[PDB]
Amino acid sequence: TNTKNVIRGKYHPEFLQNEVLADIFAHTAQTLPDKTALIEADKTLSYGELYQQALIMAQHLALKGVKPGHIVGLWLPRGIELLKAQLAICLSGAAWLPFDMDTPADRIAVCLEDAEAVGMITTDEWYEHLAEVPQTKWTNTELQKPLSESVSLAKTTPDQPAYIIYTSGSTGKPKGIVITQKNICHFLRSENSILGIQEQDKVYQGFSVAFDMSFEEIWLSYLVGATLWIAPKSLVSDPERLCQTLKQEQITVLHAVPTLLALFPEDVPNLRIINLGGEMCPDSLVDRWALPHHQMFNTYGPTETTVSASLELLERGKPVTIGKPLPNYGMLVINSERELLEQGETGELCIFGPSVAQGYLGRPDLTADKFIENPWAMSVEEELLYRTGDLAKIDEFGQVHCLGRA
Ligand SMILES: NCCC[C@H](N)C(=O)O
Repeated sequence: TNTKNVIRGKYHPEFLQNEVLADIFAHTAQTLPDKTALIEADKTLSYGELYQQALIMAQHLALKGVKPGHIVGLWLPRGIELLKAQLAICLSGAAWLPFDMDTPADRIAVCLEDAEAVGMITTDEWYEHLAEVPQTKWTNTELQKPLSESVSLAKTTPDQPAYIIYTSGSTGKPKGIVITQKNICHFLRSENSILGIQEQDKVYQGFSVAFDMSFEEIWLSYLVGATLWIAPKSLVSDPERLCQTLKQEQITVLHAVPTLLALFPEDVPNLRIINLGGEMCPDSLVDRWALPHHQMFNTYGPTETTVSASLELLERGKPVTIGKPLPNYGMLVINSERELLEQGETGELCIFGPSVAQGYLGRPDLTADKFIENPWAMSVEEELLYRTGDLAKIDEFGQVHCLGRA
């Protein structure tokens, strides 16, 4: 028996479906074809047209030899073409390796080499900056040429990678984090069952594809058919102008970090959902923003367990914590020798559930050191603990408390 020292999210086995990312998008495109998916300044793209164009690109990728399981790099400016190329890689059954706008070419080369990628997509302009990159470089423009014959795309499977994250800005040994199709489809359903992004929402898209939170901006939206407002690079660094733009554009969903939100001059009343990740929200910020017409959330979780692992509804005057695990996620605490600690003792925080990553690409050493068997799995989806390296304790209310690094 005995709970108290193992904390589980809500039980929702229906969030585990026999699906891949392409399935989620194709469903949305087929049921809402004329609905606007992407808007970039003045340009609008519907889900139907987005799906058709991404499909042309995926067929070109298949002609050039990319198959489910392959890894394709992605390096384009913020905007519609970037998301289209992401989706193109996805529809081909491959997984994409996203690169931030400011990734130096030599880092790109190092990461493509480490991932054993089959190539990457970039723009015409940026192709030149890639002389040092040995790997095959395809341009979006080239991949959107009219097709001669229909190129039948083979489907990937849940066990295959959906995307590989090389931590953006790392200068040390490349560490590729392999997120599977299963991981990310589960996450999308699990977190949205609480966030509740809906088709009629218009969601700000201000994150670089190299960051976890871009998924909450992008794929949560794809999940229900919401509209994305893609931020230009110029706006990303102007908080007062952003605060104004969100008003004028009637944005209903903001995913952001707390330091950005604190720099907003005034309230943005029309904001239905505010999802703060990356840092624990300060209390002054909650006091200012946890207003009645705002659903304000604080999400926590390492990249190694797909985007987020816990979430909390934050409330004026209630101390900010990391909240409860997302549905089907679980957290427990261990000691130096990988032993389950009693409730209240301080140890390393570990995460389990269907969204634990596959591991670190090509590094069985580190992977086995950080992804350990879960002696206490009450189910096959719980057999793998990820060791965050954070110290934590479970308090007398069944709540997890971070206490820094180990
Ligand atoms: N939903 C955001 C959680 C924190 C994020 N995975 C990060 O690594 O910053």
